[PDB]
Order: sequence, then C-alpha cells, then structure tokens
Amino acid sequence: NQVAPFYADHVGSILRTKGIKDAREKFQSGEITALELRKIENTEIKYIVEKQKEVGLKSITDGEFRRWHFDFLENLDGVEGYSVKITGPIDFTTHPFIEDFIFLKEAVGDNHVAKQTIPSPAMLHYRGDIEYQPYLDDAEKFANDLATAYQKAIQAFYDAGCRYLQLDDTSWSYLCSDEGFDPETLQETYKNLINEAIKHKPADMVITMHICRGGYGPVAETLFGKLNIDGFFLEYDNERFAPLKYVTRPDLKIVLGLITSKTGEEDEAAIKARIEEASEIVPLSQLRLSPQCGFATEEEQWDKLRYVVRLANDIWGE
Repeated sequence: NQVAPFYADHVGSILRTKGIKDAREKFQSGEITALELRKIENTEIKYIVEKQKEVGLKSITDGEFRRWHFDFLENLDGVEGYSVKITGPIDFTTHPFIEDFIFLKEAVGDNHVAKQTIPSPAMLHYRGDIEYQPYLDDAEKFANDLATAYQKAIQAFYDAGCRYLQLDDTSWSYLCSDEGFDPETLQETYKNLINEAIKHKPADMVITMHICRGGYGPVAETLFGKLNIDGFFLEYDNERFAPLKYVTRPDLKIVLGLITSKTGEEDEAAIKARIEEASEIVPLSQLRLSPQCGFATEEEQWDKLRYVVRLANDIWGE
C-alpha cells in the first residue's frame, strides 16, 4: 500500500499492441475514421488496464495508447501543430484528455489508482516556437498565461477524478552536459513556471514529475530543493549514488528507475545495493522503485513489471 507514488510504480507509457498498431494504420490510411479508431483504442486500453493489475501494479495508465505530449499541447488555445506553434493567447477550456481520463478511470476501478501523464509546462516553452506578438515581446506574460492554462488544466483533471498526475519533463536533461544557448537561467524560468502551474494543487492529489534522460548534478539543486512536487521519477543506468540528493523534505519521495525498460539486463543484488546506497543519503521510507522509463516484446514488458512488484515487496514493507 501507499498514497503518492507506490513502492512499485511506473512512468506510464506501455508498449503498443498489434490491435492499436493495426488500427492507427488504417486510420491514416483512410479505411477507419477518427470516431471509429477510438473504439479499438478503448478495447486495447481496457486490455492493458487489466494486465497492469494482473502484474500487481497499483497505479494504472492508458499506456499513452491514444498518443500524451504534443497532442496535449496542440489542444491548448493559442497553440497548434504545424513542433507546436504558439500563435495566440495560451488557454485551457475543453481538452480531449478529460474524457480519455474519465474512460481510464472507469476501467481502473476503486481498488486501484488511475495515473494520468501530460508534458510539463516547461515543455511548451522549449519545444514550442513562440509566434504571438506579445509573448514574443514580454516573456513574463507568456509564462503567466501558460501557468494559468495549467492551473485550469489540473483542476479539470482533478474534477474528472484524477488523484495522481505526472509531468513528463525531458527539458532538464538538455542542460545536464555538453553544450551555449541559455545556461543557468532556464532552471529558474522553469522552476517558477512549474511551481506556479501547480500552485493550486488540491491536498489529496499527487503530482509526480518524470525527469527523462535522471537527476543529474546541475539540475538537482532547484529540482529537489525548490520544486514543489510530491515525487520524482528519476532514471539510472547499470553503471554509475550522487550526493545531489538535496531532498530535505520528508514528504518528497523519489522513485528510482533501476529496471532497464529497453534491453533486458538484470542482476538483483545490484538493484538492492543501488537502492541501499540511496537509503544512506535519503531514508528508505521515502524511496520508490520502477523501471527507468516508460515502455515505448510485450511478454518481457509485464515480466519486468512483476519484477518491480516483487522487488519492492521484499524491499519495502517493514
């Protein structure tokens, strides 16, 4: 048991089955209609919903089967794909992700928690080409609206019954090495953007953040010390526990993605040691396990999940 991210949790995306694979093809082909492709998706999602439950998972997603990033953004007023172009004032009114959640929530039940993933608001700032004149003249203006667009977004998800929302942010990984563009400045615009975006976060709602590559050393100060997020899904390799754990908050749980979700190799004693090492820097009481990223062979997939469930079980629970 648990509340926020569970000892055995997962990023969210799941491998596309052949049903969803075949369908998405006939659609762009012209054989099936948008209003028709949804049904299959509904069947497929339902199939993966049960599987996450049969492996032991407590948090269940829709495996991002309907395809959770630029689709979410391009559905915000003032934004439209063509990357995403910001051509008007950012806003939220009626997003398609609301019914997709209601659907998921339906299939999950009351004995499990529905997890919803959307990109981080800072994902629009970067991968988005600002075209609007005002935002182009005043950056603060852009950040403000985008944050309200998110306050309203989150509220709409909450109202829909979401109690576990995750922000996928792959922007921090960029300013982690190599390189420059805007060093030592983005972490600020972003940290303030994120906190503002989730400023009006209900007490019973959990908002985790997936930092895709991974809590590097640089973006580790403002991330675990300044960011007002509940949990963090950090991914690690087999060969490296980085004292960057500036996490002083006894409620800031950080999920450790020690399970390879791409290859297949994998020692058990290594993971236990690795976690153990982490437990030294930050109490085991507030650490979680999961595979490194979201899955995206099927058999192998769920097997690694039951592996997460087994490990977290014999590790957590004292």
